[PDB]
Amino acid sequence: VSQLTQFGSTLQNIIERQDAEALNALLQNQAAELILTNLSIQDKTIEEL
Amino acid sequence: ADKISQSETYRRRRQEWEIQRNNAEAELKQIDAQLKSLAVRREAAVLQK
Repeated sequence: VSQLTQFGSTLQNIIERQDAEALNALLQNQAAELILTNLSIQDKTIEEL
Repeated sequence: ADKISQSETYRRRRQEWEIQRNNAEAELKQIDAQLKSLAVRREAAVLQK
């Protein structure tokens, strides 16, 4: 049983880590998508000048 | 001589109407480009939205 509890603690640590890394990859793909509109805004500011 | 001086007066007045008409035309022409710039600035504001 104590061996099982040790596998259960390793399993909880794995679950927490993998979920945080899926959030880390989500925020990067989301900022990669957010950058394009800023580029378009800067380009149209040039046409304004 | 007074008839001649009247004639030169009417001519000088007409030249001053060239100064005024050209000034008005230039201000009218610059307003259209101001509108073009504001049209850009608004396209960039829709894009910010």
